[PDB]
Formats: sequence, structure tokens, C-alpha cells
Amino acid sequence: QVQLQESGGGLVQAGGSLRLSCAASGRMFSINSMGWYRQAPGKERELVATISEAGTTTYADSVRGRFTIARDNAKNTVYLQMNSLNPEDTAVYYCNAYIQLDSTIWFRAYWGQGTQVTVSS
Amino acid sequence: QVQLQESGGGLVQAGGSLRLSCAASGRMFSINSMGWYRQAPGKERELVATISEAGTTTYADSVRGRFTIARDNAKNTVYLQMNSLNPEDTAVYYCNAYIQLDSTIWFRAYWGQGTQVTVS
Amino acid sequence: RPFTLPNLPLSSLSNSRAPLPISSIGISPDNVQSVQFQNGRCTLDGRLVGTTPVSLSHVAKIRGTSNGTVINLTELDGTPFHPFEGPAPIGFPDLGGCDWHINMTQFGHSSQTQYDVDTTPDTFVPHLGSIQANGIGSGNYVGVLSWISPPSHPSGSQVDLWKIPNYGSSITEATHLAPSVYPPGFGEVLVFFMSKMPGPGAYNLPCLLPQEYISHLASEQAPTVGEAALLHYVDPDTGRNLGEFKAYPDGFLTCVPNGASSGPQQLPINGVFVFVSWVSRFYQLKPVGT
Amino acid sequence: RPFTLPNLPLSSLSNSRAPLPISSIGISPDNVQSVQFQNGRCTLDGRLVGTTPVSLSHVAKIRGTSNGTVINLTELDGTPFHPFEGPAPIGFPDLGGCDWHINMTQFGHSSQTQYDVDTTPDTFVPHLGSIQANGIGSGNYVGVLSWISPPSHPSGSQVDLWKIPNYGSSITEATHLAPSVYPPGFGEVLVFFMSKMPGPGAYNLPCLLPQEYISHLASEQAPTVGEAALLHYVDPDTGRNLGEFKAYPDGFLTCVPNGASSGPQQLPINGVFVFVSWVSRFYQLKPVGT
Ligand SMILES: C[C@@H]1O[C@@H](O[C@H]2[C@H](O[C@H]3[C@H](O)[C@@H](O)[C@@H](O)O[C@@H]3CO)O[C@H](CO)[C@H](O)[C@@H]2O)[C@@H](O)[C@H](O)[C@@H]1O
Ligand SMILES: C[C@@H]1O[C@@H](O[C@H]2[C@H](O[C@H]3[C@H](O)[C@@H](O)[C@@H](O)O[C@@H]3CO)O[C@H](CO)[C@H](O)[C@@H]2O)[C@@H](O)[C@H](O)[C@@H]1O
Repeated sequence: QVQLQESGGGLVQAGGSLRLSCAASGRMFSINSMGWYRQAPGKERELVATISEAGTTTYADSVRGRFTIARDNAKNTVYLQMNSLNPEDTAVYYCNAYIQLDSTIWFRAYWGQGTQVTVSS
Repeated sequence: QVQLQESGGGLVQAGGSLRLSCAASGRMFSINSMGWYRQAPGKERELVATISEAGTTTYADSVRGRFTIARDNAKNTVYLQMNSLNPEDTAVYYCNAYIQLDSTIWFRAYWGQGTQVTVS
Repeated sequence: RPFTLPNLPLSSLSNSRAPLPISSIGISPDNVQSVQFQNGRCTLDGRLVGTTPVSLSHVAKIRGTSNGTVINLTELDGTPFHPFEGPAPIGFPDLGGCDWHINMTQFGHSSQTQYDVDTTPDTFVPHLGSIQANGIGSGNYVGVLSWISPPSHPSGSQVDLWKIPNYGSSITEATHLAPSVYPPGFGEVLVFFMSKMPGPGAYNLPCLLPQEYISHLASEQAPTVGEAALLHYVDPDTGRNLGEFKAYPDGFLTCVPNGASSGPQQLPINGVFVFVSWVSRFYQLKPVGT
Repeated sequence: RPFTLPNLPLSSLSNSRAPLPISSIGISPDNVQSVQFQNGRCTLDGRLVGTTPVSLSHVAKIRGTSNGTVINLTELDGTPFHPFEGPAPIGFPDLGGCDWHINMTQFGHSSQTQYDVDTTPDTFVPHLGSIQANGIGSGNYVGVLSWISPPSHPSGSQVDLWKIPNYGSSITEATHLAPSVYPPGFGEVLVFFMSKMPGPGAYNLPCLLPQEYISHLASEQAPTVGEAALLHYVDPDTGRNLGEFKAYPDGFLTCVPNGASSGPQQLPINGVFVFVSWVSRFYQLKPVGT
């Protein structure tokens, strides 16, 4: 099975920093983009940042300049460092990856279990 | 061939009368609705009156009460009696008919050649 | 070559007047005493008739170039259509008694467009290679029939899929139609293969042969030795004969129903037509129902 | 029963992965070293494989009920789809490497709707009978693939019709796909039947067998006597042999091209594949081109 295992997150004061990490494991033929999404209760899931396999990064408007996404291709791991956190960043953060199971088959989006990030004031 | 031949029309003083007639000929299996259309300078072709084979009549708003459409199924001829003609009735008038060529075939719209009606 | 029909159940086969699965066996209403379908026409020795194509991928499809005013038709492969060799390009829809809604796509462009076809106006002249564009912008398109609705003219007419359109003439002979098919007599009625057609009604599209029969016959090209082919409609799980039918050389099947509420329409569609032997055209069938 | 292929020119036949006429013979790019198409899969003795139907009227089609959020799939005749017997209902589209645009119609209602299908999201689980509605309002629909466009994910990917979609799993085996087809080697490459597919590009959809071959094989059910069937591609007007091919029992053809600029791709499509004899799988073919 494809498995996404995330770690990090937790409680931080407003203005503080936090780091997220996510590892992709299992039998797979190819991995394309890896990214981070977030969803607060009652709201819809939204993009935070993605990074392609070449290293090209895209960020959401609300987090550009504050968050940093990184990736280690040899370990199939994506990282998110979040700086200058404010209470509107409180959400469940989800790891995301587009993985090709076999050479004959197209890509599929896989998701991690979810890690809570809470920014108090 | 299936053909629609119109007769009548011409010039009349305002308030006068005119009759138009249209005969369908040729090998055909059935005729559904028959009607009259007209097109005035600068305008598009528009409905004047139609009459079904049962005799049901529909008229345009502009001619209701003044024009009368009639039909003789035995001769496959449709008639338009135009009374109280005014200058807005000046147009080329077309006969129209939905005809079935054969029992296996759907309807097709056929038109007459077009006859001028001029109200001075 | 001995004559054969495909060893496949009707429920897995397709209509030949639109790309639709077969859902029932039917007979025509009593006031329908002949049909002149131009698609789904193949003789028993494999001669395509009318606008019938070999493959379902050509069935109820159009191809042509719009200039904003008219769509000038070609054959589906882009080859020019030759007028006065048939009533329309191969595969052109033959559903009379309705308005057509054709899904138009293009090679090399995005998007689809619903093309609404009234078959009654004088601009509808497929036999001369031209039909009204009715708002379809300039370009080359391929369209497939998608759904149907009550005919626009005469206003208030019911849908009547037993008819074919007028392909654009004031004389029957000018359009070179495939000839009509008649019930042969002596209680025999024509057998039709029905398909549910989408649209704002309970539309059932009849055809004379499943499309897979047509490509089979066109490929086999078996000499028609007899005046009529005696068929059995067989349940493939038990092998039992559910009724005798006759296929005639012109490419249609008949049966003696002995009832429209208890006859071929009530047969299951999971059965297979099996050729039994050549018989006389006057061979008297056993009735299907009671 | 002697093995046969339909006596019909390729140009009159249909793709088996979409209802499209065949326009060319093709071979795969060098970086395509196996395919796993789920439609257009039939054995030489007539066993349907994957989600392949008998008739083109089932090909690249969907049926299901939307609730505004998901479309719960059934088989095309409306009977329930049972998960874990195949990757999807019979006839479900198998085009990987693109977005789908499915024309949705309904029985008893007017209008058509374009249904846009991303095959990558976690909601795309056809093997469990459910796919995202993506704005399709509540109702029962039948849909057929109409056109395709570049895939939404990964963003900027080119269309790649040599792939199939992921039918909704994190383990390959969970979806019970038909097995992959490999070129046998020793200069033999797989032969594909190409169709032009509408959309904003020069899209060519490959398949392993024309749909009319599939319904023929399913009907004939000829015992596969040999390890391979030696075929001739014959011009029907002259009878001349344009090249030798091998059909393998799993339901695919091969040839030795001796060139991608001079080989089967340059053959005309007005030809007919004719069975010659059963041969060993080690039979060495003469190259098609120079
Ligand atoms: C929904 C449209 O269907 C076709 O137009 C048909 C026309 O539809 C009318 C509906 O019947 C009516 O309820 C209302 O919505 O107006 C619609 C538009 O006129 O009905 C006539 C018969 O009266 C014909 O069947 C038309 O083909 C289609 O052509 C339109 O583009 C719409 O999809
Ligand atoms: C025309 C639309 O096609 C599908 O959307 C595809 C999307 O199309 C975009 C065009 O490429 C772009 O030039 C502009 O027109 O916006 C369109 C809509 O976003 O392109 C993506 C790839 O980048 C996919 O191929 C989409 O399928 C269809 O889903 C839409 O409904 C439109 O018909």
C-alpha cells in the first residue's frame, strides 16, 4: 500500500514557528508533486504549499513568505516550516502526494492521516 | 413534384379587401397545417395565419379580426380573406404547408412562390 | 459458406439507428404497415443498403463544415459526399418524427456544442449535402445523436420514430432512398429491435437488425440459398426454442405473434437467433404467443 | 471451428476504447514497453477480459445516480455493479493520462450535460462504484465519453493515452485489472489500432483490437489450436499480401516493422486481416517495411 506518515505540529503561541514532515512509503513506480493542505472545522480544505519533483514550489496567498516547503527525493519526504503563525492558521494539516502505482497506470492523489496545528493568542 | 401555387393579391386602397388562395399539387400522402406568412421591406418573414386539417385556426395579433383563413381539404387549397387592409399589411405573402411525401416519411415545409400585396 | 447469425444474446447487442443497447423485441402499432429506415439495412448476403454503415462508430453521426449559415456535410472520414448516390452521407441519422440534438465536437479544439435539428424546414437538404447551421459557429465538426424531443413542426406532434426524415425533396424518387419494407402477409408482422432513447419522454427506437448482425452479414457474405431463413430464438442457458422466426433476404425478420400482449414483445432479450434451415417464403410459422 | 477474423477493411471498423472509427495502424513509442488497457480485451477463443463489452454501444460509457456530491455507478443496463470483480462497471472508460468529458443524458428528461472527470482525486473510486459528481446535479444519467483534454494532475502533463486510470486504490492488485500486454521481443512489437479523438490536441487513441473483431471472436468462440495465429494484411482490391502479422491467444497482434518511418504505420487502412494458419510462438515473421 501507499502510505503517507506525517509528524510535527502541535500548539504554539501567535507569532511562533512550527515544522511539519511527511514520509511516503510503499510499493510505487513514480511520485510527482507532494504538498500540504489544511482544513479547519466547518471550512473547506485548501492548498497550503506544493513542491514538484524538480523542486518547483507553489504557495497559497495567505501563507507566502511565512511558510517554506522542502523535499528530500531520496526519502520521498516533504517538509513544511511555518513562520509567523497567527490564529487563522489553526487547522488540521494534511500531507498530499500524487503517486503512480505502475508504469501502465495513471497518477492518483494520496493523503496522510492529518496533524493538528493550534495557534493560541 | 410537390408544388404550392399562389393566386390573388395586388394593389388596393386602404380599407379595401383582397383574397389569396394557394393550391397544393403533386404526388403526396398527407397535408398537415397550411398557412400564410408575409415579409415586409426591412423585416423578417412572420406568421399571418395557419389552419390545421381539422380546421383549427391561429392568427397573428396584427391581423386578428380583419383576416380570415379557410381551407378546402378536397382540393388541398388554403384561402386568406383580407379585409380592412392598412398600409402595414404591405408585404410579400407566402403560402406554407407541411406535407408528407409518403406514409413512411416525416413532414417537410413547402412554400409558395410569393405574391405582393400593396396597400396604397 | 453456410448462412449464420451471430451467436450473441440480443441484450448485448446494439441498435442500428443510434448507438444504444437493445432493450426489447417489439412489433409496430397497427397503423404502421411499412417502414423505410435508411440505417440498419443489410441484406442476408451482406449488401449494405441505404445509409447503413458497417460499424456502430458511424451510426447516427454527422460530419461537415459550418460557415455560420449552413453545415456542408461530408462523409465521416472527411471525404466529399457525392449527391445523387444516396439520401445522405453514410451513417446520417434517419429518425423521423422528432427533433434531433447532436453533440458536436472538433478535432484540435476543446468543448462540445448541442446542435438542435428540425428536419422539416426547406434548409434541411442532406441529400444535397447541406443543412441549417442553426447557430453552430464556423468550423469542422463531428456530431453524434445524443437525445431527441417532440418535433418542432407540426406544432404539438407526438414523437414518431417509425418514420424517416424527408431528406430534402419534393419528389420521392429524387433522393434515392432505400426501398420500403412491408409485412409479407398471412399474419406475419415485422420484428423490431427496440432501444430506449434519452429525451423528455418514454422513447423507444425501433430498428430492423442489430448493428452486430450487420457487420457479421457484411463479413460473411453468405449466398442466400433460400427464399427465407427459418430461425429459432433460443435461450442460451437451457437451449430451449422460444419461438420460430423468418429472416427474409432483404434483411428483416418476421413472426406470427398471435397477440401483442402475449407474443414477441414479451420474450426475454437474453436469447439468441439461430439459423435452422432455408424454407419457402410461404413457410407458415408457429405463433410465438397465445 | 476454424479460426477467422472479420472480412472487413480496417477503415470501416471501430476503436474498442471509444466509439471512434479507426484511421490508422500504429506502434507504441520506444518508452512504452507494455500496456494494460481494460477495454478492447478479448481472447482469440472469445473470452472477454477486463471491462470489455461485446458491443460498441457499451464502450466508454457510464451509468449512475448523482446526489450532487458523488455518482453511484451501476452497470449500463441499470443492474447493480458488484465491487471487487473488476476495476469498474463493464464499458467504463479506461483512458489514462487525460481528463474526460462525458456527455450526460437522461431517460425521460430533456438536455445534456458535460461531466468533467479528473481521474486522480481520492474521490475517483470506480472499482468501488463511486466517482465524484463534480457539479452534476441529482438524477440518474447515462453518459458517453465525448472528448478529452490534458490531465488536471500532475499540472502541465501531456496527454498519454497509453495509460489506464488508477481505478481507486493504494494497491495495484485491489482493482483486479486485466493483466498487462507485453511485446514478445525478437523484433516483434505490438500493433495498435488508432482513432482520432476530439479535444485541444492531436490525440490518437490506441487499442489492441477493433470492436468488431471482439464481437466476432466472442460469437465464434473458435478453439485456439496453436500458440499463435499467422495473419496476412491483404489489400481486398488486388489480393496482394501487404505484410505478415501474428495474433496471440491473449488477444493482441504483433509484427516485425523494420522501421517506424517504414513499417505498419505506413500501411493503408483499407486492408483486411486474413487468418493463414496456426504457428509456433517462435515463428519468425518477415519484416513489414524496409
Ligand atoms: C430544452 C430544450 O430542448 C430542445 O428544444 C425543444 C423545445 O424545448 C422547449 C421545452 O419543451 C419547453 O419546456 C421550454 O423549456 O422551452 C424549450 C425551448 O423551446 O420543445 C420543442 C417542442 O415544443 C422541441 O422539442 C425543441 O427541440 C432543444 O432544441 C433546446 O436547445 C433545449 O435543449
Ligand atoms: C474548455 C474547458 O475544458 C475542460 O477544462 C480543462 C481545462 O481547460 C482550460 C483551458 O485549457 C484554458 O485555456 C482555459 O480555457 O480554461 C479552461 C478551464 O479551466 O484545462 C485543464 C488543464 O490545464 C484540463 O484539461 C481541464 O479538463 C473542461 O473541464 C471545462 O469544463 C471546459 O470545457
